[PDB]
Amino acid sequence: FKPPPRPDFGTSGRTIKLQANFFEMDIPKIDIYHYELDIKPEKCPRRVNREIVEHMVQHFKTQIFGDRKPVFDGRKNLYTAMPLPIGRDKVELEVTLPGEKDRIFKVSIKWVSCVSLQALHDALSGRLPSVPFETIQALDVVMRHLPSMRYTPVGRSFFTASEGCSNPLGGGREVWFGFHQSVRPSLWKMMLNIDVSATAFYKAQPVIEFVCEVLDFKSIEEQQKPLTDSQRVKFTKEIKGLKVEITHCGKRKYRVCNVTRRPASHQTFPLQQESGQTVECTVAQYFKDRHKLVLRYPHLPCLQVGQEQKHTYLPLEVCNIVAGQRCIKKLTDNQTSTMIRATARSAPDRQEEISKLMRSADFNTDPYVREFGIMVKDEMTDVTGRVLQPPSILYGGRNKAIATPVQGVWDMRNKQFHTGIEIKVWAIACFAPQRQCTEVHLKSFTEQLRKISRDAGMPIQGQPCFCKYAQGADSVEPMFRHLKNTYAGLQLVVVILPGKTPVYAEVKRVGDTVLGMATQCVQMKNVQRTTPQTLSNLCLKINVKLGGVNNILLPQGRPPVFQQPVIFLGADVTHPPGKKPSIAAVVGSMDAHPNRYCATVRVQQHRQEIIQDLAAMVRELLIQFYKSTRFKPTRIIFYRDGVSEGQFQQVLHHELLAIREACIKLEKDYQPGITFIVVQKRHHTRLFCTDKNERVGKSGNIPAGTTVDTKITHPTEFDFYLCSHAGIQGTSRPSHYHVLWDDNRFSSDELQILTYQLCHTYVRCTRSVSIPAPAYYAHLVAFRARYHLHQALAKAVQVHQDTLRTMYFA
RNA sequence: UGGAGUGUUU
Ligand SMILES: [Mg+2]
Repeated sequence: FKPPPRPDFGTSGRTIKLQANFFEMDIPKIDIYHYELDIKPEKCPRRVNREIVEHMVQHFKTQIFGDRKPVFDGRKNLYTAMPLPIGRDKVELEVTLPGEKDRIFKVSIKWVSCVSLQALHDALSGRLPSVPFETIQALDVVMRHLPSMRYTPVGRSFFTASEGCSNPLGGGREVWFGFHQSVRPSLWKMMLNIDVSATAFYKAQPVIEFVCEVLDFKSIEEQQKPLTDSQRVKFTKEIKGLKVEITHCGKRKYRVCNVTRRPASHQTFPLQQESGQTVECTVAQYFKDRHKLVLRYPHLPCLQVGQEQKHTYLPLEVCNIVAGQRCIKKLTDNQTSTMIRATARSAPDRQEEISKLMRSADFNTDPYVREFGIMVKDEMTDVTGRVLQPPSILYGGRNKAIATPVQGVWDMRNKQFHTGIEIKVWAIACFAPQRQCTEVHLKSFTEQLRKISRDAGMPIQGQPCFCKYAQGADSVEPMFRHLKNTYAGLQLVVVILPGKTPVYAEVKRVGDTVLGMATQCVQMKNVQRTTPQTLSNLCLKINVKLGGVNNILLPQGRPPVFQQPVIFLGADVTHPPGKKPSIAAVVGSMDAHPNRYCATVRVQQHRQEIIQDLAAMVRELLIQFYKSTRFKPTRIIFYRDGVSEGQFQQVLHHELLAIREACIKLEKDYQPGITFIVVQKRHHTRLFCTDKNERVGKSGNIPAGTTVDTKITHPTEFDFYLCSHAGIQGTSRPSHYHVLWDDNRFSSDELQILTYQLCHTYVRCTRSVSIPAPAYYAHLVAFRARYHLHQALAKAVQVHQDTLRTMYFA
């Protein structure tokens, strides 16, 4: 029910000086005051609500508030550093906004609470059990009140349109540069977390031009013909749900709920005439008579806004995309690459950008922050980290080599798989054009693939038993039926694909869920031109797909948790961007290495973070563990990815109980110790080497193994940061781990070391990964269920029995 | 789809 306290502080690893983007806050012990604001209408946007409260405090300067500068959260929560003359008596007041008839707003104020700040600092010293959230969020409201007025808020972030501060991405989208801000508690002090942030937005422009950027028109006049049944639906997918503003009447905002089939010249709506009889009138005709405006593009469709039942249709030429709309739809591959290139900063560069943000923010001169008597240190918090020692990786073959990770990396030169697979029969299914992928390309691809295979301990015996061409979606299952039907011991089928093709999704649906054949796809370009490293990495994926063991942790280097049988679980849920369902995935370890993992997946409610069917999922994973090892886990280690702090209790409640439920349903008195660990990549905590000498790579990031659990972590609970991976490009994201439950009384060191070692068991690469393999595999499983496409959906994701005990998701 | 890591009133 309640997260355990920090047991101790880790001492493993060599110290290292670090700086964090957490800026110390000096907070007075005063007693701040809380008021509620019932604003009528109660639906108004936060943005208007802030204007209301703005003029409301200006208008009633002498009556109510005098000279005090209160802070407003945008909804109905006002704070003051001094008591107001309200005196707990509800006071109904009036507010008038300079409108277009002007607007009138009814506002009422009342004292509701007496937030104590001294009650926070003691909680920061472990004095109290928990930390009061209402006081933390009260400070947050103070620190972001001014940013929320002068910038565009987006979650905890702030953006604007200064000097462009954006790069184009195509398709009507651009990436804006802003900054994140949050108030967070730590031991003995409150911290202000500041970071740069960049998110994708829809360019503000006329919809006509949006229709050009979407689709692909160098100029609208090139399409003087009603949009095809294809251009129309693509455009519908992009603009649906976006805000638009009128540019002809008297601006005015609307939400697009659909795009009409007909053009404006023929799209009609019922118009009631003076006499009371209703008649059908075209949008073009109505814009002629009413607004005296001949549509320039009457052959184009209309934007239906408002309720889908009502018939509010707007021509494209009178609408603009409203500025400041965060793009929440999936970005095209080319769009994300542009965003990645545009937003990647080295560690030293990002550190400076944060320092610049602090200078321009100048919190120590913000009137509202000064009003509440708060101070924000200008220097980054100093932290001592620890570089945990990596584990040794044991290989096999004849040289059974022991690799030693260096800066989060190692290779397989002069090393072979731990238990490699001997492969005799295997087919090639080249779905790419023979012209680009000629028989010479296949022969040399094969030739060099077998050379790399035998060098790694996975010898590919002889030539492929089969090698033919094909194309089309419907050509897979018939050919796959044949392949299994006519080849004894068919182990692996290599598939060649051009670029982004729908053959991949169905090649997996058939090989994973229907016939159950291990498949390995590979792009055409990686056939015409082959590299040893690419061939080597390719071999990692296919050895495990056939039950191999690429390597294992050096057994004697493991933490004592491996004394008794133990199962490691990873859990993740991937959500769509209304009818699409969420996909829950839970994987479990099936040996003591731990290397092999069995997967469970479920389709559940749209955007439900809670794993609904977790108990059933855990149950079958425990059975498979018993069937694979003939042991019953004495401990269950549960790595749960992607849960914000605001959902710890909800997930802890349902999912911790579900795990317990699966144990006792198997066996009344089976009570293994559970450890529940939330793993989070989606945060803005950033660590930088204080000494240049400790920087790693061209990015200058902290080294793999860097661990922090002292000054920026929870004042009482069991949490820590572990940057287990090597920063390649940009600035490393240190993974955060929060222990919500622990029956096994883990020490700080053993859990940190265990977590670190688990990041070295990821079989797809000879590198330490940013999260433990179980959590990573869980993400891959759910991703694979997406390519697999309520009763029918569950079976589209249900996996074939033969491929129910292998690592098909690799 | 070799891989990791980097940003997310009509
Ligand atoms: Mg997730």
